[PDB]
Amino acid sequence: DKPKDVSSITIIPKPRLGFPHGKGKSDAVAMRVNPVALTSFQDVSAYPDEPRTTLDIARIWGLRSTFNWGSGDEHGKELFNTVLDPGLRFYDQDYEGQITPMEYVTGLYNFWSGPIELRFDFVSNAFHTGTVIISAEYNRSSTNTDECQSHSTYTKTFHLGEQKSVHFTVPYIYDTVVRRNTASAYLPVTDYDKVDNVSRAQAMGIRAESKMRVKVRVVNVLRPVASTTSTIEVLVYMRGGKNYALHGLKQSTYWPSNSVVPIDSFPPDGYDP
Amino acid sequence: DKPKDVSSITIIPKPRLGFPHGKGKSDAVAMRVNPVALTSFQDVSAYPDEPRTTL
Amino acid sequence: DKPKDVSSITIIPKPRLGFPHGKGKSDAVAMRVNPVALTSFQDVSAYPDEPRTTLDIARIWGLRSTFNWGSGDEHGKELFNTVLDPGLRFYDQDYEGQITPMEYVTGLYNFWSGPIELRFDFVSNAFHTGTVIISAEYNRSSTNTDECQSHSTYTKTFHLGEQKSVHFTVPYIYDTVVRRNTASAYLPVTDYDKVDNVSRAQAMGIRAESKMRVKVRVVNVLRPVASTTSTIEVLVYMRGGKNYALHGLKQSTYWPSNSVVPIDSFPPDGYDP
Amino acid sequence: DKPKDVSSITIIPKPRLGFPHGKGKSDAVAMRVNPVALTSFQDVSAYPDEPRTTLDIARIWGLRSTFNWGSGDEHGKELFNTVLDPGLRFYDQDYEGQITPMEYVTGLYNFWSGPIELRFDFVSNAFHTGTVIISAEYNRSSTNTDECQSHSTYTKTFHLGEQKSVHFTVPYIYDTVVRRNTASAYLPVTDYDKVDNVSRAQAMGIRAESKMRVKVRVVNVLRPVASTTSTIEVLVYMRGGKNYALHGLKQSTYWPSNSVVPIDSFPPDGYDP
Amino acid sequence: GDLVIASSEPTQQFRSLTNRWMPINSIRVTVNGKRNDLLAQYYIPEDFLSTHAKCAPNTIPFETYVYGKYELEMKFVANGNKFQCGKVIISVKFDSYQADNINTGFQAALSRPHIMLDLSTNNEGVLKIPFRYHRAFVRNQTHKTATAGVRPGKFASIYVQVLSPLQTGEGGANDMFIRPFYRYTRAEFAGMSYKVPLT
Amino acid sequence: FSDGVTAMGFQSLDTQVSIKDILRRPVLLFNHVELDPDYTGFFIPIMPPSRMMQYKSGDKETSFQRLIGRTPQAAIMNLFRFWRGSLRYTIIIHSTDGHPIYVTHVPHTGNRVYGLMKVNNLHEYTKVPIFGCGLTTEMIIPSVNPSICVEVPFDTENNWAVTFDEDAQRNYSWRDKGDTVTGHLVVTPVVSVYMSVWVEAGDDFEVSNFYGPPSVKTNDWNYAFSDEH
Amino acid sequence: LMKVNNLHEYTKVPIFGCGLTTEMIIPSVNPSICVEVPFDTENNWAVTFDEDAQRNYSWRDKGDTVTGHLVVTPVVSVYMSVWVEAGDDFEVSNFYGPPSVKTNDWNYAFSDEH
Repeated sequence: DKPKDVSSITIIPKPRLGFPHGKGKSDAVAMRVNPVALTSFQDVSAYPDEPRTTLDIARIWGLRSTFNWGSGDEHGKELFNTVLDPGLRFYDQDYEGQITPMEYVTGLYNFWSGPIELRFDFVSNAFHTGTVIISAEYNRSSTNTDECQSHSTYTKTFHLGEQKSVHFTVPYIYDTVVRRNTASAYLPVTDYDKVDNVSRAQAMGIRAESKMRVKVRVVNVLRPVASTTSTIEVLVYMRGGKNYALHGLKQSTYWPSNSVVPIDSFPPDGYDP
Repeated sequence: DKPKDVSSITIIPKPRLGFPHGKGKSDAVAMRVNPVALTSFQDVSAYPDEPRTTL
Repeated sequence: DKPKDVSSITIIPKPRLGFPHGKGKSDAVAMRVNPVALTSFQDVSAYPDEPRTTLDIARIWGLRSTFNWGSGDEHGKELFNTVLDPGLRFYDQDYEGQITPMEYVTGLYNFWSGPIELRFDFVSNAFHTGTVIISAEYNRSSTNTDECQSHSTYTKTFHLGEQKSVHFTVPYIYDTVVRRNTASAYLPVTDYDKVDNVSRAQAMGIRAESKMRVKVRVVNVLRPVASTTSTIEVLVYMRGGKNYALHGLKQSTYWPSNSVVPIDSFPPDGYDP
Repeated sequence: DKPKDVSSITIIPKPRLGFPHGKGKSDAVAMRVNPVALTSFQDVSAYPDEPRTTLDIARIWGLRSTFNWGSGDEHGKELFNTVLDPGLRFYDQDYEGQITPMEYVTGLYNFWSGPIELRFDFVSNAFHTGTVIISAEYNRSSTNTDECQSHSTYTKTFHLGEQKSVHFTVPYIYDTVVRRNTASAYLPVTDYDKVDNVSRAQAMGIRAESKMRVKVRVVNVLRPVASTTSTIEVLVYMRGGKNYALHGLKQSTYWPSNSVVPIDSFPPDGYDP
Repeated sequence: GDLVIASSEPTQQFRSLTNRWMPINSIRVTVNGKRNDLLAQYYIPEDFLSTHAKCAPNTIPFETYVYGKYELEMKFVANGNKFQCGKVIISVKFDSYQADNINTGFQAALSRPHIMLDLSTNNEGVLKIPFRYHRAFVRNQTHKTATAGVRPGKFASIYVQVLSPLQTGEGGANDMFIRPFYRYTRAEFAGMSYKVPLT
Repeated sequence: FSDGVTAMGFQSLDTQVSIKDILRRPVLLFNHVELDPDYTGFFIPIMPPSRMMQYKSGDKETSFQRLIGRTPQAAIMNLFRFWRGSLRYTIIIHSTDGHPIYVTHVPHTGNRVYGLMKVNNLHEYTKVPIFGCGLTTEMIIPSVNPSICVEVPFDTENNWAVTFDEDAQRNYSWRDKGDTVTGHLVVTPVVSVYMSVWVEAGDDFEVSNFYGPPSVKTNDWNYAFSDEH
Repeated sequence: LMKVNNLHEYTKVPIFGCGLTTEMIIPSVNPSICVEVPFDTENNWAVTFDEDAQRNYSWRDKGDTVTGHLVVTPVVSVYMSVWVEAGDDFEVSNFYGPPSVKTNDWNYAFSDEH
């Protein structure tokens, strides 16, 4: 017998499946004998200390900056002063160095939120002593001469002694639930082209800068013994909080410039001497 | 083994799905990572005094 | 609500369905109102005597050949001698006559196998008498003078008397499980074109001829009464066995030549006087 | 009634199905009457001694090489010395002979692993006697003068006497889990074209040669009776181990050169005399 | 997993020879050092073979065997007076062949598994250094008859760097020293062969 | 010494050691060949690739692909002489047009041909097409789908088919000459148009009568650098 | 685009009909494709990057940057585009952390204070 097939359906043809989607379903064709055969990880697999998420990369301690503190530095003087942006280090000049992992990986996402931890380690002995404060200012900056304005903001005082470290949590209070990245989401200028207001007029986004500032002041001056150094150095470590968040994948802000060479066909391209 | 697929059906190709229809089914492609991920209204949602219909 | 359709599948487009296949599934479109409506056979249907298979057509008795037998015909003389091929009647000359149904329908298939029955009816009275033999020779033919070579092969002796018929089963013993048809599977030459070795060189197949032979000899000479005829006639009927088989559909060997006229459009083409 | 079909799905059209895949599903169209009809193997089927895998072809004993051993050959002298590569016999010259089945079929796969067995049969009588050793050296070769370096490696000493054979398992110890084939995976040069460094520069792969060596030395010299021969011959058989493995199908290394003639259309092309 | 398959013969341990500690040549730490400058760097186990600790009993099995797996520990000892202050970081980098120029920063040192030595408290530091190489085994020794395709004796690099420079008081010691120790916690050896001098 | 542990399934679960699974992977027969509508059509002999289809240095240039001999499939078929079962061909048209190309099976007749050829040396085949004679056929439409996967059956009188002979061009007995094939496949065009043909084993396929490796030759060493410069 | 062994003919001896695993594209049906190249090599892990791309170091360790190649073979001179993504079965390890970077994105945008 040869009966007819009465069943039918309306269909919409598409070129690919799950091409934008990172997960779901795939239209993949295996270049194997057995189409269900996959690469084995029975013997050799991932190591347990390795990160699974990009947030776990943002939970690694990285040296943000360092600064010196001396016995001549009077009370009220701003030792440290910056804009705590995980987006950019500077708004006004070129950067070239070894960026923190949390600022590196934040440079991939368009949006960020949550608290940002700072750990201040002090390069000293047990015979250095003196009091400093940690200030977190929102919606406004304080005058450098006026310490009293900074005392009103969210602060944490530390007494230098035997313990030469202090943990600190920079909170997250803004008008928005999430802050967006200051740097551009797409920059096609690669070869350091001379930029004018016409070129700035056709930017992909606008640099929505932040006026949030982290400052560290002298409460009581470093009064060391004569036997030890007068001018010590402070390590300022930084990572994302345990409730840190990221969203919206975009072009990377930072990009490697140290020891980069383009590839060439091995070994036709003059490899054989 | 490599057996043949004897199953088949007659199909009518169409460019779009639910293009005139305000409801029913959609041929939408999400520009996301997770294709089933939707915009949350768990915290911020509609206000109860607001109209649902044009009537 | 208007939710998206996430389901999808990879498809291979084909023009037709079951186009080579005689059975299975169909892509047919009914030119009716009701698509499931079929032609009724509730009242008018097939007759029970009619054949369902082509083998049942090959189980019909057809007159293969006739031959005369006389009182002058001495003992040992080959009365009948042929190559029993269901493919062709001759390998060497044109045929034009009323072919047997089993050879007709075998002319459609490329392959055949199984025993082939012969029924010899004798056109005589009860006052004709004389003994004949039925020989089936494989792998070799016998000399016409030497009856003793034919006696060694697969034989069946018949004593002519009151019963004027004999049934016989030609067996099937060859090197192969199935034999192929001698005639070509495709012949595009239609208008009796003069054929040379160049045209024979580009044949679709090679005529794998058979050296199997059916012979009937005189054991004891026909000694009739004077009152009746001296020279009688023998009908040689033939059909396929009950375990006859066919395989591999191909172009027909035979084709009608008796009273064939091409059609023309009725009635524009000069039908109205 | 004539209701509408509301069901639909998104589809991705592809030209073929299971074209790269050796197994899974097929888009085959049967050139038969019944589409589910397959070729029968009910009566005529495979023989039980025949191999099902290519590894079972690699478990057949093949003569790798032969070498002579004489009474003049002093102790410490390297009788046999080679690089045991299932890929190639030589790295430096043309080969033309009767290659072993395991090296033949290994020439198809890009990757190989597992132990390789050698069986040394000695063409002698029961009146030849003398001691030889079997050395397997990895990561380094020994000097031919210094037997003591070879004694440190993985060895097996055999005392020639009544038993004129010895089984041996060459182990598998390397830096990698699997070794790759030395010969190229694609060579489009067919007509023995004169090759230069420019042509060698655009090779599909690099010949990653092995410095593993199999050597057989004299421990105690062959001291036969005068009545028999002084110089005997040794058969060196070889096959893959029971845990031998192959992977990654590629172009064949070896290819037949003995009695090869191209086909031509039978019988238009001057077959009829 | 890769051990039993890649080696037909079973591997051997030499706990008496391997698990003992072994010093090397010292490290001078000056006040003249700047940030991200190398005090020391080592290509293990080659710099425990050729240069430092040649005639150690730990280097006895490395003559004869041509393959092995290597899990180490490295204890570092700092000794400076209480009137100094400085920070020294030491990290490890697995399969560092043709990757010494890049990810060599103190930032990468913080990111990779490391130890953090203060030079005033005079603490010690323990680097548990497992075996993570892109093959089953690493080749032990070079040889004049061996192939020149594989670079042996380098599955990891040690990096001793200034994290923050050493500062001293008035008329203080201008430098202090650090002595590195090492030992083998899991040393398995395959491919027995005739012995050679170590590089 | 210790036999050790196997490395099968260590990298991935893609085992390719089976004989049939090698034979089921397709091979290119004809690469970008012309179809002439003047003739009957292109003929393909129904046989797996082997030393029969092997190209030699400085012989007559055939329409076949040269490296067929050096394929794995032909190398396996140079170990076995007997084979039985259906085969699967994948045909690709180099066109987008509506003019269809009919593929028609021919069972075992006796002859053994290939390429574009006239049947019985006529000068007209449009009025008398081979595809409308009665034989089993399936058509290709380039405008819909320019590829196809047909499955030629094993329709012959033999328990096994001959893979290869010691000489291809030897004029020996004609009945045993035809055991190299199980018939032919016919490709019939409308206009002059290019195509390509691929071969692979059916689901139902078997090989037997193992001979082992013949005399071989190689020179692959010469066309590569070592890893010591 | 590259010649293999510097010949002057590849139609009679195609790379796609040598024996290797292949899948064909038909532009008239579907001009895209999604192939899945497997991990067929001898190494437990593959090398992502090197400190210098063009450095002529030992050739056996040079090849650990790849796991082979993919080959695209046309009929006529025709344009294409290639996209890369990870398989379902994919893994990364041996974490180094962020290298030395550079940026200048500040220079190509206005602030929100004119």
